[PDB]
Amino acid sequence: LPGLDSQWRQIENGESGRERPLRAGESWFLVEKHWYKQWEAYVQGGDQDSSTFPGCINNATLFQDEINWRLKEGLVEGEDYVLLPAAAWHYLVSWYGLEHGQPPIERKVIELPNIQKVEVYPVELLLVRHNDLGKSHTVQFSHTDSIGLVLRTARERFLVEPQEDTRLWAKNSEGSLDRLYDTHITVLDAALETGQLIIMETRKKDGTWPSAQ
Repeated sequence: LPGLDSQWRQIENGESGRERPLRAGESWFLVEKHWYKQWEAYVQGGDQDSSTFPGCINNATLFQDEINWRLKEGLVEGEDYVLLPAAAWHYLVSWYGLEHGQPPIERKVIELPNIQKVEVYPVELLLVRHNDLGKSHTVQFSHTDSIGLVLRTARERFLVEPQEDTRLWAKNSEGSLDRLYDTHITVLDAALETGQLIIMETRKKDGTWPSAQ
């Protein structure tokens, strides 16, 4: 079997383990809480031949029935079980092995229906140009609005000619900066907050961008 650090990093990393975002169609598996916590103790224990060896995966307290292997109901994530992506699960099974007679507990990700709601508190943003950070335009956007729309909005409110070249910057929190190069994601997909600063940047006649020398 791989090293402890190898197992841990293979199970707990993002996009290859537990910290994978939920994507529609992807399969996830269940591991009983105590077994997983024992595995965590073993891997983080600093010894491979320790007595904290979890052994075969055991989800006996998750099944209502031993004959049909029907999942118990009312089980909560974090309390009774822990979810593992297909990859990490397969690795665990290849390493420690599933208990004999037991089926893998597999479920899939689904996209819940779109809930409608009245947006009482829109994202109030202050639109600002690179050349004048004192001269601003306060505009309200929706959480579901696209960043391209925000770009066009800043372009409209500051009346910039189409021959001119513009880019979008976002001032996360109070000081932190982050470039906004994606024009196909929503405001909610941008971590924008009310009162935040959005800096629209226009290329100079030199062919240079104010941030790029």
